Amino acid sequence: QQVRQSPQSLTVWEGETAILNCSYEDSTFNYFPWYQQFPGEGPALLISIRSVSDKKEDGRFTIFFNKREKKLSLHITDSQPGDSATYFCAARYQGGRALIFGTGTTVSVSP
Amino acid sequence: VTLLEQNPRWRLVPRGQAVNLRCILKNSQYPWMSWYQQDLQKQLQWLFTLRSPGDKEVKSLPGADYLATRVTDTELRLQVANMSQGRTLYCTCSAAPDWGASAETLYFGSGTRLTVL
Amino acid sequence: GPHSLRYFVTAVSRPGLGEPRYMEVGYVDDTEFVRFDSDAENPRYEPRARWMEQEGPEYWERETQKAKGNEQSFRVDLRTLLGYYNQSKGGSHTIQVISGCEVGSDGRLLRGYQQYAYDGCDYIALNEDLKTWTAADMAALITKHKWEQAGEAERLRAYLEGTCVEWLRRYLKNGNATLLRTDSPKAHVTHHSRPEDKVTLRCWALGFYPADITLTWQLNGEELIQDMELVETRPAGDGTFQKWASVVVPLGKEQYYTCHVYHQGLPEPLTLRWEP
Amino acid sequence: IQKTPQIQVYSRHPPENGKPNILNCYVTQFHPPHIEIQMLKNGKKIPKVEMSDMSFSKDWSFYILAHTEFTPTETDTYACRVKHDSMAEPKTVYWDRDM
Amino acid sequence: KVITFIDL
Ligand SMILES: *[C@@H]1O[C@H](CO)[C@@H](O[C@@H]2O[C@H](CO)[C@@H](O[C@@H]3O[C@H](CO[C@H]4O[C@H](CO)[C@@H](O)[C@H](O)[C@@H]4O[C@@H]4O[C@H](CO)[C@@H](O[C@@H]5O[C@H](CO)[C@H](O)[C@H](O[C@]6(C(=O)O)C[C@H](O)[C@@H](NC(C)=O)[C@H]([C@H](O)[C@H](O)CO)O6)[C@H]5O)[C@H](O)[C@H]4NC(C)=O)[C@@H](O)[C@H](O[C@@H]4O[C@H](CO)[C@@H](O)[C@H](O)[C@@H]4O)[C@@H]3O)[C@H](O)[C@H]2NC(C)=O)[C@H](O)[C@H]1NC(C)=O
Ligand SMILES: *[C@@H]1O[C@H](CO)[C@@H](O)[C@H](O)[C@H]1NC(C)=O
Repeated sequence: QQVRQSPQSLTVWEGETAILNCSYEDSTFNYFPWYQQFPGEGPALLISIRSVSDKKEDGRFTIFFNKREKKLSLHITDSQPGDSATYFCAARYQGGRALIFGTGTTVSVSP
Repeated sequence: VTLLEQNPRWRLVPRGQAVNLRCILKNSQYPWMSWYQQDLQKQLQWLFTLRSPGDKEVKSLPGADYLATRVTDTELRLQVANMSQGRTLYCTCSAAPDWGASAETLYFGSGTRLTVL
Repeated sequence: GPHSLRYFVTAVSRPGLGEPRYMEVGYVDDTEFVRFDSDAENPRYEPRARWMEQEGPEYWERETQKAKGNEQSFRVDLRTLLGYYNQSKGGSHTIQVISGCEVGSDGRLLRGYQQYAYDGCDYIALNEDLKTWTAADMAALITKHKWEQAGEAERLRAYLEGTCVEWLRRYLKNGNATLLRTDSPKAHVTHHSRPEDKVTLRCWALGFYPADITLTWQLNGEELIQDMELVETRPAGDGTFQKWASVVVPLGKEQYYTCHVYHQGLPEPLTLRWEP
Repeated sequence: IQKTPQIQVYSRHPPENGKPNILNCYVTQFHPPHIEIQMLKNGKKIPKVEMSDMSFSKDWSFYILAHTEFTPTETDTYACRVKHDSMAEPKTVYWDRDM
Repeated sequence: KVITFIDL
């Protein structure tokens, strides 16, 4: 209930831009990491952003942060056969013991 | 990778019995040890974060009852009883509660997959 | 002007007398605004300034939870150092920290603090580059090396630029009114008779705030830098401070001397004289 | 490194026989933090003594402020006795109406 | 808000 993303499923043609949303309710959350999970092994960090920023770019991924609206999004620009996996949006607050995870968004990029 | 050593990697559980997972901390610079579970529909969820020996906490959830204990400065234990359904458990370690190990964020291994019966 | 958020942490080990004593105390621009003491029952994070009561019940649960973690952290630290210095497990020792930030009026981060001290002496602190550490002795090199491994500096830098700077802004927003209060000093001179043909002239400054003040005696144009007695500013115990400067002078010749009180809250420095 | 404690015994307001005041005892510059602080009236220990919460300063030395209500008279004597590891033996400081 | 402290 603290973090929740959408849509839970998404398909896109290779070379195309996939777009995953995410939103949260604790305005105290200062860190938002995005994890990429391939069926088989644990979640692995893909890209993260600090509440003090509003844009984070690395390779083909981009986090958009709107501290005002408590909403972020990841843009998988120029998708690909491989970028296909489940994507979690997490968040936490300074001094907090837990890392809150969004409900995940499975992505399939078909050539 | 390789701060923890969690075993086994896959496991079967007779629905009447409980299981006992164990996590061995390799590097001690990251004392804080936790337990996360990913249920069958893929939802990750923090269970515990223990720091010192003697610490024990019980938390119950849809699908499993838990008992985590910090046995020593390198061994974090988790026993899962009444496990009604499947879940995959992950052990992590960090410098401080709100930070990764030597990195800003928490690192997840292959975890231990638990399939009923 | 500049402002700062700093925390004074203490962990003192008491042999046999139970676990160690742990405290955290926050200051906004040198004013205590919060405090966590592991001794009072229901050890919790308490506000120390009426303006902090605007914090949700969630702020204090969280801060208390975090403090209890830090506490476990220092019980370890205490034992560890007993190791580095090779000191029997029987003693009573002290670990202190000063963590915080100071940001100018331009919003820029002037200074970020992370200093540790063992048993009253410097141990290890973060340099001004917020990138490297300075070890006080051979022991502190062990810590320095571990912290460089783990990238503790990057961790602190992240804290200083996010959480520290961000909540300093908030605390200031809620505290503005209260923090900038300024009570000007009320001053007077008292006459006391010393042995033979001599007397002591004492200049008193009372009920002022902030504590910063300067008192000087003048023998016609010049300042008695030499023979002037003066106490360390002390609290009245009600929010204000006191202080006085006294000078020994020739009986009857008291009029040759004048007291001067310089305080930021005064529209202009005060001029004082012994009034019969 | 144990710094020698500084003591100041004074009153909240200018003293006046008969007129109730607050007698303060300001101890500073000490380490370790454990310290025994007493306030006396004509040689006996005053029971009603409130101490500030301990605090330390920039140079790691602690400081504490003890106090207690009192109403000065011409004859009564008041002092603050401090016990601290750094000192061979106790230190007493009498309240001086002029200081 | 006080930072969280690691180990010496
Ligand atoms: C993932 O998230 C995204 C973003 O939230 C979702 O996409 C949005 O979904 C909404 C909800 O359905 C869409 O709104 C619908 O719009 C239609 C009409 O379409 C619009 O375009 C036509 C073009 O011709 C135009 O004519 C219409 O007027 C519509 O314009 C829309 O106008 C909106 C307000 O006037 C405006 O919405 C936002 O308002 C907020 C105010 O709080 C901010 O100003 C937003 O600003 C930005 C920003 O932060 O800078 C603008 C950025 O460009 C944008 N980034 C991106 C991705 O481009 C950001 C981000 O979205 C946020 O930061 C994320 O947190 O927002 C401002 O966008 C829209 O911008 C604008 N549409 C566009 C795209 O230009 C309407 O018919 C319909 O409303 C009905 O109106 C009736 C009126 O009587 C009313 O009675 C009835 O009840 C209906 O409400 C509806 O609002 C929206 O178009 C769409 N936007 C985008 C960018 O796609 C996805 O659905 C999510 N996906 C999933 C899987 O969930
Ligand atoms: C298992 O479930 C039973 C209820 O069926 C409960 O009474 C028991 O305490 C549980 N065991 C534990 C400790 O998890």
